[PDB]
Amino acid sequence: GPVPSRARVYTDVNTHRPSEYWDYESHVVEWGNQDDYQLVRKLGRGKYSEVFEAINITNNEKVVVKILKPVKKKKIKREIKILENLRGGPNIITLADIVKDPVSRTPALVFEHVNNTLTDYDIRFYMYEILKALDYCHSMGIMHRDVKPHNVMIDHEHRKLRLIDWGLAEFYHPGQEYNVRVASRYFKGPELLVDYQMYDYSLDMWSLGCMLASMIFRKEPFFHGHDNYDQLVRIAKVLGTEDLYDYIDKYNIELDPRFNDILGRHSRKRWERFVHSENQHLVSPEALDFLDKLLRYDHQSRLTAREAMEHPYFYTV
Amino acid sequence: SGPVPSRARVYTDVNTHRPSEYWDYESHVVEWGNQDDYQLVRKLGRGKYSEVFEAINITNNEKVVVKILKPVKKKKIKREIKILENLRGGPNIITLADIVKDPVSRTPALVFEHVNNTDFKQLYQTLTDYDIRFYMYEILKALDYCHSMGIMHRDVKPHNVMIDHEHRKLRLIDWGLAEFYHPGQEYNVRVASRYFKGPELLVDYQMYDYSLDMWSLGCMLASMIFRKEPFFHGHDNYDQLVRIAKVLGTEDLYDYIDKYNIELDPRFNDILGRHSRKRWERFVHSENQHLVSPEALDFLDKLLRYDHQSRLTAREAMEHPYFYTVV
Ligand SMILES: CCc1ccccc1-c1ccc(CNCCc2nc3cc(Cl)c(Cl)cc3[nH]2)cc1Cl
Repeated sequence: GPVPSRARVYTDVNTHRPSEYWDYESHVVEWGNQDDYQLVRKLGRGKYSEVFEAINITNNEKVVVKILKPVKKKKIKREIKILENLRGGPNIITLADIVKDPVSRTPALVFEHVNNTLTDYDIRFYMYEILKALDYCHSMGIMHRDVKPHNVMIDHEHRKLRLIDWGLAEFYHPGQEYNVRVASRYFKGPELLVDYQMYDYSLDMWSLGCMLASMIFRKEPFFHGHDNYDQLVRIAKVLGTEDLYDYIDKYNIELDPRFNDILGRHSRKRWERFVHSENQHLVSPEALDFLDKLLRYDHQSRLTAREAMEHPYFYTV
Repeated sequence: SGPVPSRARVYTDVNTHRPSEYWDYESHVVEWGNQDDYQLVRKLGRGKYSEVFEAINITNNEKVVVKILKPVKKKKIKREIKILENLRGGPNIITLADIVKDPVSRTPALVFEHVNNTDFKQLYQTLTDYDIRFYMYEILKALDYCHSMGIMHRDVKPHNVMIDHEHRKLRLIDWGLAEFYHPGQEYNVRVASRYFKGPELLVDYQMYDYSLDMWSLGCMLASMIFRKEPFFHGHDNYDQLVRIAKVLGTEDLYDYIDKYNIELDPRFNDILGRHSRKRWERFVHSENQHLVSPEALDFLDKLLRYDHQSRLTAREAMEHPYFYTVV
């Protein structure tokens, strides 16, 4: 079978905490009355959720209400426990309340309102704001597992950032085998794509690297896969096939036969080739060195959030 | 021309503004699962038309509580289930987990979350002023929630409050007497347990509301802070009003009946007498002085009022100085 792996940072943070912290299945959720919130308008719709702008009638404050389609109760307990553990943390969305409408009885989460609205400095600034949230949640023993631009809200007028949608987040336990059907296709780490289950917080750093590459190069998404197998091929077209085989061999990973006719052979490309007239004002040696240190096949060889915060790319923030 | 009408000062029209599916429990369709998934372990207690068992959910090896109902009134079972379903998941409300029937007996059974009830007597000896403020606040969270949901419990008493002291967890149980509040509705006064019956029930004033629960909570608070169980020890429902009048006085009882044009039952004529209004300080003794304070007495005085409209609502009670020391 596959070779075991563990996180280089915050490895045992949950092991040293009582089970009440991480045993979300045993968490008792107490649903308040949704009558204290008046729904104003529909903001958007997700896979098993509808998001509304609302007003808290007790204090006249605008909030956001996420009405969840309860397809999996254990998953709702997980998201609430994680939101409660992280409540008030730097750049983490604030869970304000947990309520149910008296008639429908549909689970609803109430969040702080974010008025969601670039230069080389703006990218360094906001990348540092995301790192504050990631180093915090990793220190809290939590992997987000769905880092992407849609899950990052920015109020640019107030230079405020929030990391949202904790629905795929999980608690990190060393040696635990996790479900690889996480994150969104363009941001899926190589470990998920090859079915390597013993992954960690480093999955989030790969996704952050995909975001940085798209911003500095103005190429959205950076790795444009059309399916999960193809997604690995798009990565291999940049990182090369030699280092992919070194990765699978290091961890004794069995490659799925679906990769046989599509993977091919690819050279490792240099980051400088993605620089063009339209993006050169956002690119620098420091930006490329930092990106190269995030986008690595081997999950263990990527910068941790703490390490990334010490990179020369952030000397100006 | 009869009694003066009355309505709740809070959550008055919460059911009026909801579709009938919410409160029309007679029309609620109950689906009963297979009780075979639960193995009964031991009998916990027995009530009037119910037997309570500790049981084990065989699908997950978790302890649960099974309440087997003697189906003497089907409408009442529908009422209890609809209320439990409406309140499910609310703060400190017992959680209805399942509704089942044994394949052979076909007897209605409700499955609840398990509460590890610490023995009260052991707790009673060691209870502190802080613990009483803490647990009283926990009951108020449950009452403000159920009143906001348009429901009166109508059977608030210590036997219906389960506390796991080790985990500082409290649950309000036995929703069998609970009812939906509709303004102007005349309710049956034969509810609540004798010692906890509000004056409205005792004088046969039918148009009562959520404030009935606040009187019963006041009876519990008085028994805890003064270590006098029960506080108002009536021997029958008429004598129960006399016990209250021996504390609250007869002057304010006549003001209450006059405000609502209530006709006092002739059975009170030879037993009520005349009684002065007592100071709450008179119930303080060496055995209970560590649980009493000016704030505790001011709060008690504001719950134990004849006039149901004059009592603090649950939300008002939560703002009282007595709770300044609780989170
Ligand atoms: C500090 C607590 C307090 C403050 C103010 C007023 C009263 C009390 C109080 C005093 C005692 C109790 C304990 N009630 C337990 C009743 C009970 N235990 C049960 C155990 C079982 Cl198994 C069953 Cl079936 C029913 C049960 N009902 C609850 C309470 Cl809430």
